[PDB]
Amino acid sequence: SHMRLNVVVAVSENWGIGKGGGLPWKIKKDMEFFKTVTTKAHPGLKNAVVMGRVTWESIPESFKPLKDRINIVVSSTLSHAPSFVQVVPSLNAAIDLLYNEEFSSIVDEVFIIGGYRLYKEALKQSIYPVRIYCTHILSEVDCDTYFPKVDWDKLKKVDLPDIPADTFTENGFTFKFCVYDVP
Repeated sequence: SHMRLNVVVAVSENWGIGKGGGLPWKIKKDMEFFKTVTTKAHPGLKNAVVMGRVTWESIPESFKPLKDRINIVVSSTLSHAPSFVQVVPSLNAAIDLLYNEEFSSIVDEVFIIGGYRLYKEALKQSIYPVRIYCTHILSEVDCDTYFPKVDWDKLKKVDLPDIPADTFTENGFTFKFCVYDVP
């Protein structure tokens, strides 16, 4: 109906972005969360996951393209992609593509899975409501690229049944899952 932009991101204590090394793909529990959040769609339909090239490139080969989702990379560089992965120059273009004849009968929800630049564009626009699926992490090492400014004090915490509210510890990482509607 009216598109919500869903942002999926892992953040440290100061909303540093959870990327670099194996992050966030290497935390198994976070991948379950990621897989569930991004794959679950009304029957017949598929969610879209939209991401920058460096996000696309950071994904381990065993994982790529993300099955059962429309994969869209926003890049001007990426010359080629695996069959059925879409490459477009802009977020504008990813959304137009999802509303064009090729995808509009297929798409359910849209997730932006990273790129600082994509997160930033997604948060800064004043047209569509935004929901953030957030993995909070206590970083044993520093995350030094930052998530775009949000007023977290005003974020509306969402309760979803399939989402466990416990804190988890895997490897050196302690984390918890939270879902927010930006008012």
